[PDB]
Amino acid sequence: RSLVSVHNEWDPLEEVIVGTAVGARVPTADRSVFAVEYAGDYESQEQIPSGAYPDRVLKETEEELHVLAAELTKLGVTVRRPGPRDHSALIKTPDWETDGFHDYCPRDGLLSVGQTIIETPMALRSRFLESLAYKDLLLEYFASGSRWLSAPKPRLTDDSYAPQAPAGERLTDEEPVFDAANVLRFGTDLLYLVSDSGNELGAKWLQSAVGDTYTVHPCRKLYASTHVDSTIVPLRPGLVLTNPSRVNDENMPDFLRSWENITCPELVDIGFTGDKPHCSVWIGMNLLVVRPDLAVVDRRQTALIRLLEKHGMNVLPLQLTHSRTLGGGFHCATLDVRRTGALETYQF
Amino acid sequence: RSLVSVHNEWDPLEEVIVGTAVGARVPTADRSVFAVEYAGDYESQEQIPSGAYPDRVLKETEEELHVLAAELTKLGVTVRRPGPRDHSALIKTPDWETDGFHDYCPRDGLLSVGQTIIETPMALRSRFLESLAYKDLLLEYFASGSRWLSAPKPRLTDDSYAPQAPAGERLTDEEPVFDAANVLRFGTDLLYLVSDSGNELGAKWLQSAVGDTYTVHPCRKLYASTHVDSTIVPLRPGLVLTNPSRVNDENMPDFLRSWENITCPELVDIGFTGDKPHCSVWIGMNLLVVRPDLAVVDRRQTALIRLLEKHGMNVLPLQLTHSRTLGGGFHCATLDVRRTGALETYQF
Repeated sequence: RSLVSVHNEWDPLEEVIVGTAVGARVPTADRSVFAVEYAGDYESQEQIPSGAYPDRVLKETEEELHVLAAELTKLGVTVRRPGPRDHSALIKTPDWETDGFHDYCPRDGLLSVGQTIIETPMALRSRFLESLAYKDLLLEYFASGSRWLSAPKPRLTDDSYAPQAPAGERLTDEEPVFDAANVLRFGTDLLYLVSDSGNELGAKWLQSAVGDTYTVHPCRKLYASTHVDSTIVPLRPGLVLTNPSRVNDENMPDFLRSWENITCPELVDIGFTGDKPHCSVWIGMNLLVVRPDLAVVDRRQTALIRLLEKHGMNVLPLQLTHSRTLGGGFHCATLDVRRTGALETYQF
Repeated sequence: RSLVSVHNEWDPLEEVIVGTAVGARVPTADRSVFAVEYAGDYESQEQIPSGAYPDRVLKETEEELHVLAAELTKLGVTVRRPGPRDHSALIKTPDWETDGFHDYCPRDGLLSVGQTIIETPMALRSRFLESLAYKDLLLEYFASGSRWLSAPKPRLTDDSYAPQAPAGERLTDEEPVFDAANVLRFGTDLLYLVSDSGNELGAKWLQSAVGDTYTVHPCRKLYASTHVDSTIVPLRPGLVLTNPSRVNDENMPDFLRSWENITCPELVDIGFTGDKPHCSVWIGMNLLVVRPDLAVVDRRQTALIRLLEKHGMNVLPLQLTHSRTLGGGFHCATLDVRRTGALETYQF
């Protein structure tokens, strides 16, 4: 009886992983971090604000983070947190050198598709050994019958990046690279956004690793530059929330065309602490569905909670203050390893 | 029509990978290299002879290596060679730091079980990014329909090693670790030698990655301390060559008990250049079967060539002079990516 059993984004959550803010940082300046994350706000990679986030943001989001875990426990969910890791410790391969990121977004490079966990081949050199903080959880999952796979570790030479190109095109297609957060899971159907943090070869590879049961749907016309997370948010079978500045009627994936679609209201601008914000105001949409009638939304998105309730979706409004600074909402900041339920196909 | 299709050790070779001696070195002294390779000849890891092998050995084996590629080409096999890589370039993770090994033994950390290639989780930190020299080949294989997987990259902390234990017990069982060269492939049945370069969890993991079709047979009573390569040598279905100092009648794996077994004659001691030899005289047995009736054997093993011919096995005797120095025979120094044939079960 594997501990990892999960087929979609909305069934009744049994066990999740939450994630800390403890040594969060901005890696050293570098082609890849520049090309995938900051080459739209800064003139050159040497202007990226490398360094550790201010203590105030890590303190405050760590207590917010404690509340999330607390309430999910109250709801009956089993909460697991990351192991300790130094993010300033250097990582160095024959081709390049860097420091680490943070362990605030477990969603990003760990993908759970059934009884299997896949360590994806992340676009950023700093996240080269992303799963190191989770070795003990994984090991336990493994010893319980969960299948545990990894994608080949990428070369990630200068040629895989294209700072100067237009957005959603600065990640070349030389090898399978993709963050897990570029994939969304609707049972058999797997949606894969091809953008600045995941190429075509990555979805080529994603398909072979999960096999014929599932069908990977790569998308290159949505305007997400990086993760699908705050662009398409499924809520229960047959109802999906979309980002109106990005997805439209000529956009929408084909297997989702039958689901009823509710357009997100324009969000409140929670602030940002910095020079330039790290995330678009659309992390307001980064919600986490607990069961088909329960979802966690930031309590300042009163337009958004209203709407969700109008469609018979009860909310539990918690708050993540530094979301635009660290770039992570409830979904980015969690990883669901088991939801009660079975494997099905939602095309109506 | 994937370029990677191979079910066993002896069917008719179509495409192989050969491998250079170009920048071969002995890594910097370190717990893992000491525990898995030198802790039976040296008093402590600080005595290991780190450094680049003498030019004479690399020059001479590289021309010998040119002849091997030349003759297999003559036989109609497609020969591919590794890419260029600096082995002195440092590799550094949060836990440790090192320089690389060599790209002379493609067999060791790349496993081809059907249409799939598995980058195994190598026991030595210097071989942490073993597959980097092969990125372009694998990329091509990948783009051709071959399934391309990797085992989770190991933490490989001080806890996974046990210098002071008896041989075949200095690699603890904390996480799936195992070199591909610890596995031997007889179609459905996969023999996995559990020893100093591969644990029980590695075979636990190996089973999950390949699935129910195959059955992994872990072995802890053969006396190989590292690789199964020069201990059990299948030659054609129903005939296996065994190492008499290691395997016997109370040893032999159960699915092999029906195959007829021929005992290896005592070999010629080709020399070693160094202080202490790097491989046992039994690399004389590291032969490479090209087809069921053709095998490549070092031409100084005249007892062995005779015997093989006695059992209707034709040999093509080439020579690898520095085999006890670099530790690689014809099998260690090659990687077969495709043999003409199909998937079967040889239990008679």
